Amino acid sequence: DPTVFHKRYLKKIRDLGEGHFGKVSLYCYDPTNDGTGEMVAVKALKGWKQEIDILRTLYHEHIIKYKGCCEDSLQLVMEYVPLGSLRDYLPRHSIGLAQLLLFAQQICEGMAYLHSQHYIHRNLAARNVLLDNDRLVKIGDFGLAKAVPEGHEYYRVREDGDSPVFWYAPECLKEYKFYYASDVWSFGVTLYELLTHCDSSQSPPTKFLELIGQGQMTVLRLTELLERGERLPRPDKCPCEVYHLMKNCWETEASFRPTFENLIPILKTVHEKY
Ligand SMILES: Cc1ccccc1-n1cc(-c2ccn(C)n2)c2[nH]nc(N)c2c1=O
Repeated sequence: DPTVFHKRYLKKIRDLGEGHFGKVSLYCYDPTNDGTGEMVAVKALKGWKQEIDILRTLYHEHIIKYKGCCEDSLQLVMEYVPLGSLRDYLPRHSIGLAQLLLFAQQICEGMAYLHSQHYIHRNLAARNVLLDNDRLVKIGDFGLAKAVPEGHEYYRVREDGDSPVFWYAPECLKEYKFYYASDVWSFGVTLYELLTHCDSSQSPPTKFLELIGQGQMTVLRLTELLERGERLPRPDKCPCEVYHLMKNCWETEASFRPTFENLIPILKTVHEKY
């Protein structure tokens, strides 16, 4: 059985990031001592194992590949995505706009599948969308991902620690209810990030805080500003056609947002424009 990795052949290289509930690091796995073995990403895990059992059930060219784990409180071993998050990639190479859209499209394709499998990612951001060799997109960090019980469209989570609250839809901040349609929202927020090339002095949190005037009175107020109808600016050089698409993902009422199913053909249509 290949999905069992032996702690005795994982020599580490460097840390990679902080994931949700786990630190992540690059490892070289050589169980045959042939002198090269294989390259993998390992997430040191702290119901805290849920990332594992979800990712294990998913097979898709835009979701990060589950390779197996590691035991002695345990450790997720994933396919290695060489180029890291777009959050770091974008602000450091200039990219075409058509290219920015083709990435958006790909995240929809993965997300559509995720949802078709009855999961919510709960964490979709430029941070957590990784690039491989051919510039193919892979959705990562399933730290917050959740099973949606069959029969229902949402799922209630009372947060313990940090939440990407600036990527979340009202229903989530307001009521702690996450629908499939909440991932669509976040996808909208991501799409903005893409088109701001993740410039940090353009990021969602810096923008939303300007709109107000920090503190723990923020989430109440941010709910109130999203609820009054205010949104992120139209990124510079971002076309109307696109900014509308985002705005649609940002419908206040979840039942009004488009689905990932629908987003796919619409994005192919628009990527084709340029
Ligand atoms: C998505 C995420 C969230 C949180 C923490 C780590 C990652 N993360 C980061 C990378 C990475 C960082 C730098 N580089 C060059 N690559 C990576 N590569 N391959 C993977 N599976 C993965 C990965 O999960």
